[PDB]
Amino acid sequence: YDWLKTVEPTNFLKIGLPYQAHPLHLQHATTPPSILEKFKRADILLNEVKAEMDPLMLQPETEKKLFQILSSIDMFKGLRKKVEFTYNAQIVTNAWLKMYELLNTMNFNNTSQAFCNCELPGGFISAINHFNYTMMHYPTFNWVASSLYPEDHYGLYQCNPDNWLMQSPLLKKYNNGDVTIASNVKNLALRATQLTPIHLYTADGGIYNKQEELNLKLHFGQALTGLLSLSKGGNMILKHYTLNHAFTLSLICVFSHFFEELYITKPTSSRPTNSETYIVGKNRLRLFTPKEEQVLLKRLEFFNDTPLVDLSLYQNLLESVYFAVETIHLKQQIEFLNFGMKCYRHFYNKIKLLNDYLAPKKKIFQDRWRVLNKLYVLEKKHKLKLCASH
Ligand SMILES: Nc1ncnc2c1ncn2[C@@H]1O[C@H](C[C@@H](N)CC[C@H](N)C(=O)O)[C@@H](O)[C@H]1O
Repeated sequence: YDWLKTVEPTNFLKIGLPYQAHPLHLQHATTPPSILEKFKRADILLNEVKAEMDPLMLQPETEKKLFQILSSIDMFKGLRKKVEFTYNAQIVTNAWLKMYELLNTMNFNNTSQAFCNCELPGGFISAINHFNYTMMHYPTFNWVASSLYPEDHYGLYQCNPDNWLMQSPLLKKYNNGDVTIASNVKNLALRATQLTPIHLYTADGGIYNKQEELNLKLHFGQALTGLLSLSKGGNMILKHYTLNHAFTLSLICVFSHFFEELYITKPTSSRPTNSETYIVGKNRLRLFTPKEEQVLLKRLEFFNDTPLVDLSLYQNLLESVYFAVETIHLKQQIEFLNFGMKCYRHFYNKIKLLNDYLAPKKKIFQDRWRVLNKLYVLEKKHKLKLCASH
């Protein structure tokens, strides 16, 4: 009924974090500030709403109908193919859309000398290549990349060895691109810096109750690789999830010592029903000291989830991060999860009718996106060289 015909486009969610003027102190364990119980309450609540789907997953019939309902409520379903044909875009995965929305919204000072980590399909790379040649008009776009060795579904790794920094097992002798290994992280940055200035670092790494806890070491390494290679004034983009763990918040505290601007973003192209978030750092203020490099790389070498800094020294920032969690996860994500279950209860046996109801809105939402993130045809001379088809 009416609850389907009033659904409006979501908005790009962007929450500014304060930079910390105090000197960074990498910790060598401490008592948490009280605001961490607020974060723990948010993790319990979000997992409660996420748990509302467990009954349907037990029988393969209802599990199927659920993933169709979720498919049906994906308001951006047909957009990737529309963007690909109309504007000659390449590797138009959902990450392409997310990267393109980020570039059009965050107003970076430079997107020209890019290091994309945990990538493989050039969704982020292709989007930056597309954005640079059609919007920024850099004379040439030079980029390096890495990823855990396959997969390369579009032949971007195979057709551009010069640009990829990981190694196939034929060279086991050797950086396989695994950023959970401290030796690899330092090597990746070193090779990357051997691209002379690096202006844009991006990492889309990712592996439900413990999704953030299971990705902590991955997201730690993907951030360390950027912070070891991003030049001053450069920009950083990192894929994350719930950001409720104390280690995660301490990592954000580190970011906030090295960047002029720091934002927790949630693009509309990112599914409103998932916890995926993007930490955007702008205008790198300074580089690591040799000590900061050693402590942090050692924390990865022998990893445990003890906070990296004294969280009690970052109350302002932690309140802003909670406001992000509240806005992105506790409000938006929970509302859409609830919305998906309402659709399931009323349309599990009427998938076609729900798709009919929402087809007009899907065009409105996608037309809005294309109006907000303006696209232009990418000339063939600037297409990335690809080795495979789909
Ligand atoms: N430990 C790891 N080290 C490096 N890359 C990893 C690791 N774990 C997963 N990955 C890669 O991270 C990527 C995960 C995706 N979110 C990346 C998507 C990519 N940005 C795209 O355009 O489609 C995949 O390419 C994985 O192989």
